[PDB]
Amino acid sequence: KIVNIGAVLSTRKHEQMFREAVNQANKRIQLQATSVTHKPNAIQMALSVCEDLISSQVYAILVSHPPTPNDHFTPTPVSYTAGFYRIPVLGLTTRMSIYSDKSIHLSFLRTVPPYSHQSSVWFEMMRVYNWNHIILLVSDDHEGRAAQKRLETLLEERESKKRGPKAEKVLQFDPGTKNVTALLMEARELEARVIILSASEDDAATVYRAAAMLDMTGSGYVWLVGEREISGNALRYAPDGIIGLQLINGKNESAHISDAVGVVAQAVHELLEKENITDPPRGCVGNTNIWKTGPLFKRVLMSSKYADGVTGRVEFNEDGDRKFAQYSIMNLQNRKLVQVGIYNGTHVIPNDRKIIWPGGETEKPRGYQMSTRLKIVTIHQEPFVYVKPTMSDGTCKEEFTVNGDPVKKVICTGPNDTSPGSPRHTVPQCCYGFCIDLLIKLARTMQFTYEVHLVADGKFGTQERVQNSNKKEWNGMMGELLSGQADMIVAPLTINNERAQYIEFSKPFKY
Amino acid sequence: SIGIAVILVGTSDEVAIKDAHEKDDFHHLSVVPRVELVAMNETDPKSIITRICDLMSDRKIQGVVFADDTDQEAIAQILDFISAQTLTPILGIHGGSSMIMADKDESSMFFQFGPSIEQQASVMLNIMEEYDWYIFSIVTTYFPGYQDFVNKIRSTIENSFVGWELEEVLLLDMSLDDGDSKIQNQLKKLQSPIILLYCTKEEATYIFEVANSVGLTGYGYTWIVPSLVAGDTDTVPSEFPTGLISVSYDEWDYGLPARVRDGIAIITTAASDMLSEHSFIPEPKSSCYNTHEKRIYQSNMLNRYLINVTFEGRDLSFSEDGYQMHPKLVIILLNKERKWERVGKWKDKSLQMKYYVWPRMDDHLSIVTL
Amino acid sequence: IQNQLKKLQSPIILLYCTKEEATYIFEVANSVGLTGYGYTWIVPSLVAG
Ligand SMILES: *[C@@H]1O[C@H](CO)[C@@H](O[C@@H]2O[C@H](CO)[C@@H](O)[C@H](O)[C@H]2NC(C)=O)[C@H](O)[C@H]1NC(C)=O
Repeated sequence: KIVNIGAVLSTRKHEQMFREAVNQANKRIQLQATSVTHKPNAIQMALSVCEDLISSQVYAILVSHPPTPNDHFTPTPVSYTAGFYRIPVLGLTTRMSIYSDKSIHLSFLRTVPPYSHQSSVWFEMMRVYNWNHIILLVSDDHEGRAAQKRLETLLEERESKKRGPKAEKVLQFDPGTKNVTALLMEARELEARVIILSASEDDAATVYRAAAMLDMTGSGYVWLVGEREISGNALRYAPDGIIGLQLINGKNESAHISDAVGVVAQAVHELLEKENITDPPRGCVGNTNIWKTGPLFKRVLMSSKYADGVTGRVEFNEDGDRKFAQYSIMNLQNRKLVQVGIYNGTHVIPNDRKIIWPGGETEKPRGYQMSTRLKIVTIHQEPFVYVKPTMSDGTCKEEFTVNGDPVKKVICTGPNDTSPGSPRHTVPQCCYGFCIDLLIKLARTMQFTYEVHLVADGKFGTQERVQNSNKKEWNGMMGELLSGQADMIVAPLTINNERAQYIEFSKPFKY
Repeated sequence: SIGIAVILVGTSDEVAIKDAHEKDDFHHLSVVPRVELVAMNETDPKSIITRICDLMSDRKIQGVVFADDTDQEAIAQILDFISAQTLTPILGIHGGSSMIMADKDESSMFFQFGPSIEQQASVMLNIMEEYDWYIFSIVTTYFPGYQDFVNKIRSTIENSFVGWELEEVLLLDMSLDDGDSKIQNQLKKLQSPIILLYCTKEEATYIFEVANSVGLTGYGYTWIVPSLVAGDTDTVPSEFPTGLISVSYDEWDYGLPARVRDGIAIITTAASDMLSEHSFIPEPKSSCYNTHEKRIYQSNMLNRYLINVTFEGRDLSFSEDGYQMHPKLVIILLNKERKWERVGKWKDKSLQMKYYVWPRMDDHLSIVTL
Repeated sequence: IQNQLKKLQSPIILLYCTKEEATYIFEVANSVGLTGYGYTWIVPSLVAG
């Protein structure tokens, strides 16, 4: 019996290389080869596949990428036409962002790993430099969602079993828009300084221009970027220090073809010892049936089979993705792509070369710098926090106590001079009392500097269903403390059980 | 003349579909009901592709209704790929190839008559709420869609003031006896008289027989499951118990002529609205053999108004993913006779389920009070 | 035995049979899920031998 291994390549040199590779692999039944060039329209190409590529149909088709930067519309129709009959697909170089779904694509095997493994490498690198704070931001809808989900399931599963990295803020924006200064300033207003990004080429150039406008390179902003953003179109406007990654053998199509034909020959030799073989028909028209050999062959291929080739040990995870790839840690050493090291498996290997960081700093920057300007919220309560209008000079009238000591007034900035009929922020109204006096003693003891502003709603806060939406949100002080509008609550706030779920109440000031 | 190609394959449904054109309810004098009831029996990729390309090249087709008889999602994949290629609104409605698929590409947004996993989770929680079953668990597998299911369950479980008691969430893997020991110990530790799962048919049978071997009978454990393990009816294995509650689309009391007339009414109304608010219709480039004709993708998206269509006094809106906003779900339950009959109905966030108090699965006593 | 041991829910169990019947009952109960966490089985010297 003969097994005609179908294929679809873009250049005749690749076809000759595949012919030589299958002739070499025939040394170890018989094997053959069939190749069809890529068409500008995927419909006619799909017809040629259904008519010529699967004219024998007993094989695992392999597909490559065209020089076009699409990389999705060209590999998707072969995968669809092969998964119709549950025929496995081999992928040499593809955008593995969407192709990792077992429901959309039934059977699909790739050679290059997706960016999920790149996020895993990012996490492994973070585990070395003790960076426990990072603000990521994704741009693409699916690719960005997949990268975010991968990073979240990596950081959360490790946190369950020091403090351990917290992704401080996850930002998302449109990959087609250009106004991101709002999100840039929102990220700047945070504490973390280890911004990891995962955008497209044009989006990378736009965010680089935005960061250069905001000057996010003052020797404190560590950058971690992907391979899709180190291209020349974005490297032309890329800042220094932008540590990036790059996979080895990204354009070597012949080596990928050799590895694919080797592993498929190994899979054929392993599966030929089975019992039932449902040979696909010699023609795709009129044959409405499922090949029983397809799923079982894919299962016995992905289970344990592997053939060492140009990339060494090649293990497939449970998604149709080749694992244990090679990542080159590249740093922008003054517009020079120098290899700081290599990555393989789970261990990171640095070449011990001259490694720098953005901003000219030759030392490892810290993860973050804690701010000493934390906002403080306060309520107006009768003997705790007095609220009196300020004098016209700018300060307010200072009085003496019963003994002759100062009264320790603080300049509150809350809207207490207006009514709910016309809410408007008014002039600062100096405030004083028992727990504002407590607040000054805490500030001198731990040497921080604080401002204060009263609440907007007025109530202390509880859980209530919103008027229009479905989710429940807190109110007043609790809402302003949770939603990043206040870092502390210096006011009489009775400790409860419904509030300790999301708040960490210290030891009680007074019973 | 808006070209409407209605393709029916597999079975033979030569019926009064022409009543759609005989209704004469087309107010806008531009959507000509050019129906093409082409039939075929070979549901092959090349066959359907050549058929749709020849039909689009011979006539001026702008909307492709579709129906079938098999249960293969690959037909829906081919349909969505053709929609991406030629950028024309297509309709696969209640034929058995609707088979809702998620994370669709940036194609011409088309919707298929099928409920989303989120809507199924919502209707199952409404079912659990109707009978005061405020305790359950989650037993999912490594099938694409479990993450969305558990995320919807969590988003709906902590956004209300109802005391839902989530016992434990399981993530089983079909690798070796380790998963068997895990599911056995967990189901022995669950002790909750409501169980949910999400996997395929064979995995469902495996899990059910394993649980019955561990002792998951129908006395207290009342299993609930979406329509993923049900599939085509009248093929019930022996592993399924007599207490399984499943939900599914309106497969019984929803006629195929009604489905095709609703689809053609949706298409005509959307085209009418778009051509009345834009006063310009794009050119149906009938190449399907050269990417050079794809340059016509410059006008406003027809889908932006197609997803906002209503007719016959019924809301027929759609989302950007391609699923119904009102799927008109129906509850199904299998008795000891190994037959799936309807129990309740869910439509427009309203549950009209009959059989007031749970056709209960010798200690069950009623009590009179005043 | 499966239904009953699922309904027992008592962290102490006693039995009385021969050696082979004891092994059979123990393997069946472990298949049903009678582990050593809560179920602390007690038995006379008849199954020990
Ligand atoms: C889009 O981005 C530009 C540039 O970042 C923003 O322009 C800025 O304008 C505001 C005025 O509201 C100034 O405070 C900033 O200093 C400007 N930035 C720079 C770099 O000069 C613009 O506001 C953003 N939004 C829109 C809608 O254009």
